[PDB]
Amino acid sequence: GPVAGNYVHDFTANGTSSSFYTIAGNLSTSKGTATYNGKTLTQCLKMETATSISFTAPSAGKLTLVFAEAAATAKVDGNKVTASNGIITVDLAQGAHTITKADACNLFYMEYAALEH
Repeated sequence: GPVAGNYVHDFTANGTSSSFYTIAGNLSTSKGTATYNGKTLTQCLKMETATSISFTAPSAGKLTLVFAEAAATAKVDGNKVTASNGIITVDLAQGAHTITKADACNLFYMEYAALEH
């Protein structure tokens, strides 16, 4: 399709390490699992008061966030968004973005799908 780049972060495989995402927070394996595209994920980023994930979208596109909790929440650029079946999707413009805590929940996977300009 017209997606140019998919920037992915798997918290089980890679913890808090990323060149694209700047992740400030704490990992856990005590918060259950998330099942996503046939993968069972076990290590999450806890969504805590001081937690933040920053990135610069190189073009407009779609952010996907996968949690353990069916009705998980987060703030994206200070706006609360709620999951459907454990998945938050948010459409974003080019530029700097930040994910922070809304209510308690636990983040296992994220992807940013950037459109081809």
